[PDB]
Amino acid sequence: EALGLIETKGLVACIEAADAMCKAANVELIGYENVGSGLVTAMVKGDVGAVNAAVDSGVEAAKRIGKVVSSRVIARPHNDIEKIAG
Amino acid sequence: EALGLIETKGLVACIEAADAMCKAANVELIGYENVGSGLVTAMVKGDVGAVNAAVDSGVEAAKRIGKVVSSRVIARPHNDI
Amino acid sequence: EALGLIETKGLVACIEAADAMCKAANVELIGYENVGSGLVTAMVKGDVGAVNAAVDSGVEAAKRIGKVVSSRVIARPHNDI
Amino acid sequence: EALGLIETKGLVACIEAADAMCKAANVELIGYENVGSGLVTAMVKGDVGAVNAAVDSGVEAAKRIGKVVSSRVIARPHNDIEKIAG
Amino acid sequence: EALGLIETKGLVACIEAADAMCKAANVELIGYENVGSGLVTAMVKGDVGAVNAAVDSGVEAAKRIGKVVSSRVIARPHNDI
Amino acid sequence: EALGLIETKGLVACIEAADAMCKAANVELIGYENVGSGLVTAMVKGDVGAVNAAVDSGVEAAKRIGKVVSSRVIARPHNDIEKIAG
Amino acid sequence: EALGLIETKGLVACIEAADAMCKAANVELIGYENVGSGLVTAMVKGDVGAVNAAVDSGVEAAKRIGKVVSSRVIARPHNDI
Amino acid sequence: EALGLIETKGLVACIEAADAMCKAANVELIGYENVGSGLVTAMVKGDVGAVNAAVDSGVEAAKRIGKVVSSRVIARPHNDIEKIAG
Amino acid sequence: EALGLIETKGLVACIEAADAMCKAANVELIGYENVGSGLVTAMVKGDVGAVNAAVDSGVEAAKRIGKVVSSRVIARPHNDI
Amino acid sequence: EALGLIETKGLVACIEAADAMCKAANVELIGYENVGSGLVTAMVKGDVGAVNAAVDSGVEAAKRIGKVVSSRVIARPHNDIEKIAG
Amino acid sequence: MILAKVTGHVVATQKCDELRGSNLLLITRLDDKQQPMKDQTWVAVDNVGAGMHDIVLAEEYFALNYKAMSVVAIVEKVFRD
Amino acid sequence: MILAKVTGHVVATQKCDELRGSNLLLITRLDDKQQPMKDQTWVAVDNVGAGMHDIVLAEEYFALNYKAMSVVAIVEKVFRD
Amino acid sequence: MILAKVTGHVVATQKCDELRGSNLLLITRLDDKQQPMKDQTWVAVDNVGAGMHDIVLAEEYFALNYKAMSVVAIVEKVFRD
Amino acid sequence: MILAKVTGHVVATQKCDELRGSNLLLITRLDDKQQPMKDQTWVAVDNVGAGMHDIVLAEEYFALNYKAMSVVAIVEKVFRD
Amino acid sequence: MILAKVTGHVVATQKCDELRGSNLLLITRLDDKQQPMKDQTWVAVDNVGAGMHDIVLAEEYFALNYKAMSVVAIVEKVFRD
Repeated sequence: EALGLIETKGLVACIEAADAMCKAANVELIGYENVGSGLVTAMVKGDVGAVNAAVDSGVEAAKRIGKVVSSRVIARPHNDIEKIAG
Repeated sequence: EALGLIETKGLVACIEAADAMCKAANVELIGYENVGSGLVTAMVKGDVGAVNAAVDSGVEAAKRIGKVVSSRVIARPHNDI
Repeated sequence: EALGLIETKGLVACIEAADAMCKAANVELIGYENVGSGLVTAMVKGDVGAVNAAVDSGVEAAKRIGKVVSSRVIARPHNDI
Repeated sequence: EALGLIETKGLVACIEAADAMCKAANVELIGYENVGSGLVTAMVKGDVGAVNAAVDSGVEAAKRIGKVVSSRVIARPHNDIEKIAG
Repeated sequence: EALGLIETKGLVACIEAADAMCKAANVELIGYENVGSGLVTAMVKGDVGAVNAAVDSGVEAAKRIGKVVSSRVIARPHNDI
Repeated sequence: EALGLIETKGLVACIEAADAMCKAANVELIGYENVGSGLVTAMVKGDVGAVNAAVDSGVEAAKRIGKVVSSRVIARPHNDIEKIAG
Repeated sequence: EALGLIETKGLVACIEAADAMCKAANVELIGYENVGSGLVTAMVKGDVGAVNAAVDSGVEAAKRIGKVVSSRVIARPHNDI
Repeated sequence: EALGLIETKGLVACIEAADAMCKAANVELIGYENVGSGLVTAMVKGDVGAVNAAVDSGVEAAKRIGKVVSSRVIARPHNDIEKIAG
Repeated sequence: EALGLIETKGLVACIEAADAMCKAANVELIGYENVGSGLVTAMVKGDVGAVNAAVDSGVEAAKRIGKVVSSRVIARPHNDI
Repeated sequence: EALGLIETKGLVACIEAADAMCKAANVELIGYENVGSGLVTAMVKGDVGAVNAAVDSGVEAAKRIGKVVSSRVIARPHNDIEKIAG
Repeated sequence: MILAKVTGHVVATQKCDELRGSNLLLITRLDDKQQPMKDQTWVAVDNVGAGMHDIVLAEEYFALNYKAMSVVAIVEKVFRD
Repeated sequence: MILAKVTGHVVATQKCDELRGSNLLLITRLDDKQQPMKDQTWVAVDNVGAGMHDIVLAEEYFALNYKAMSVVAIVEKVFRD
Repeated sequence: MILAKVTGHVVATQKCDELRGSNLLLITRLDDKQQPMKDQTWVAVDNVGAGMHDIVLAEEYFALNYKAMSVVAIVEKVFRD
Repeated sequence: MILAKVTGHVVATQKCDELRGSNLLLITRLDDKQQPMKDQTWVAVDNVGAGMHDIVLAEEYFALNYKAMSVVAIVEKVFRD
Repeated sequence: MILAKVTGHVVATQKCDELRGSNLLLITRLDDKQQPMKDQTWVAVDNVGAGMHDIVLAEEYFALNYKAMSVVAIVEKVFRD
């Protein structure tokens, strides 16, 4: 299934993005993964149409209180990619 | 076998790069390694015709949505490496 | 199931919008609702990939011959709604 | 069969549009449907060539005494649309 | 059945108009009628989708080589006419 | 077979056009047909190559002494058209 | 049968003209005739649809590589000629 | 087989062209044919590649001492054309 | 048989020229000959239609990556040569 | 197999190019071939992907200390060409 | 153009931007008895508002939709003899 | 171009604007015996005035009608051996 | 466009520059049962990120990749009846 | 391009102006034994002076004749193994 | 693009100027077992230096050679499953 990512500076902007994403569509939250320098990333997973809608809403809520560094939807990830996220 | 590297600022740009790399040819993805300051690196390995094609594809895809810091193909890597 | 809305000034522009919506994907049309001041609203419902495609087509067709005031897709509507 | 719509401000301009339409082609008048603010809409129904001709004549007569807001011909309406009009 | 008219200045432009009309759809041509001052009129009759298509085509062809004065389609002609 | 038409002001320019046409190609003259205002029209009939050639010479001779209003070659007239001319 | 003529300055331009004429349609070539001052003329004969097509092609080909002085088609030549 | 033509003013420039052509490729010389006004024409005959090469050298030698009016290679002459030359 | 020559400055431009020559037509490659000052010459031989095509192709390829000094086709070479 | 060529002024820049090429990919060195004026050429041979990579590194090392005149990769040489090199 | 019949539609979410807000119909070419053929289906960007079971006139590459294959006419009568 | 025979016409009322005022003929490709084939019909915008049963010369995409497939010549003789 | 299914990929090292940094997928046209056909494979420059086994929407010549045949949409649902 | 053989010509009098003064040859595609096929004939605007029975190299749409299908080369040798 | 195999070459002396100094290869389309098909040969202007027996990637009309069909890539590996 599709894969949606949001990357923010700081953890607070990422919990607001992850909360909005999970409310605004039927998606599953995989988890957070930070890489230092304050960059934190949220990963949701679901059907392409749902995941698309979720990422649009999640970026809109997070950008409102903090900084959204980047967002991206992968409509069909390679099977190798589902060993780096999970 | 050859070895290709892409280095990007931020993790999201690195998963787009690694997705384009893995679809472009028959290479196996080794894994990520972040060294701080927001620099994340993806590493693939395979034959040198495949690795050359993957790294060129991954660079253009990650360049579209983020900053690509550096890329490199090592055709015959030393055994100490 | 998802829910899509288009709001137009005048009834004619709303029937053109609802015709494009119903041809663009497999959505069932619920019905119209005018609130006065010339604002008429059409509401469809279906899967979120279909509803997203219908609302985008309906907006462009109604835009051609009238004024589209607002449009919106609600992916997971609350049960109270 | 096809479907033709004219929308005017006020009822008088719409009775002149509906009268001209029924005279100028072999169409059937379905009825009027107003939505407040003075907008009234006439709906005719017939073959595509007839309905086309009717709407051109009806707008020409109605524009002469009042305001024609919009006109439109749907050559083949969806079956769902034939539950909102009728 | 419907009725279409094209009016041209000169007979030559009228035979080009009537040739384009008769090839464009399935209409039967009734005949010419000149009223003086160089005005000649061609009259066809058939179904209103065919007669429409014919008159649009005949006007563009006669326009190319002469002067077209007027054109008209009468969808439901009165029985007195 | 094809159909060639020349239209002139006055009868003299049309007898010169009709004479030149019949000399310069293997065509058959159908007749004259005037419509008042001094417009007279000549109609020849034959194969497309002949009728083409005739009409070019006929206009060149007629234009020399009078006014050629219009000229035209129909390569394949509809059968209905061969009841208005003949 | 019809008759077509091309007149060119110089013999080379006349053989190019006559080669294009004989390939363009089904005409039989009669022969050349020079009258002095460098003017050479080629003469073909055939049906008037073929001769018209040949002379138009021969003129354009000889025009490309030389000077074409004159061309002419005679549809019904007199028996004295 | 192909056909190559060179046309010059005067006979001397044409004997130099005909000599250079016969030396520089495997072609056969058909003959000269003058048409007055000093225009003389040489005609060679052979395979297309040979005849092409010959005409290039023949024009280069003839242009050196006199005037080359025109040159031309026909890769495949019509059979009718091989009754005007020969 | 005919004979074609290309002369280039440097050996690399001459192997590109020779490679294009041998692929463009059915000619046999004779061999290289350098005369000093950096001038290297490649020589092919075959039918005159093939050799004409090879030399034109080899000149354009070597021109792309080096300097082509001279080229030449000799259609009927003398037996002393 | 493919064929890679580097050409330099002088022998020292060509031993540095040949050394870098053989280190940076799995290629085979065929030999040197000088043509006077100080131009020396190195020839490597291997798979297309390897030979490509080698020539890029070899030109980069040689250009660093001397002059690289030209470089070239032939992906599939004609069989005749493998009698001039070897 | 070709005569064809609309036989379905396609719902695509991940797609380019030149295709946003348009219908995507399955278009089956029909034979000389007005009957669909086998293995003759294309995807056409609707442009005039065609729906299921309608006989349309599908045009090839260039219709400014830009070279997407689009529908350009809804057919009333096909006179054929 | 292709040799074809006009076998009918199409009457379309709801259509684009690039097609207003033109004929739409059914055009059947005919084989080497001058006989129509099966399942080889296109729709062509007439351009020179062709009618039923006439052998025409139908051209592909670009004829400024803009890339509609149009008829560009009416054929007199087809010499074939 | 045509409905097709990605069935492989192509690794090409020696190629033009208009194709640097792009995927090259094998694209098999599938029939009216959503099943690949025989001898119906093209090579398409991926443009939206399609991988193996995915049903895509392959477009013909012009997609600015410039006239390479590219993939322009990944298909979710194919409603067909 | 395709290998083809000239098998006839077409004489057309009533035609557009982009085609005035040019040959119109019947062009039959020939198979891998240098033998014409069945139902594979196009009409090509000659451009280099080809005649009957000659094996030519017919090019598709764009050759500035403007997109007419023209002949661009007369073939001497076809080496094939 | 299509996968094809070079199976010969064509030697043409009398040809246009847009084709001077280029190779002309016979290009046979090969099926899903990497085996050439029957009656599927085109002529392609080589662009990257392909020779006999090589599997190449032949592109359609527009490759600036200007719309000649050219070869744009030499294929190393065709992974297909």
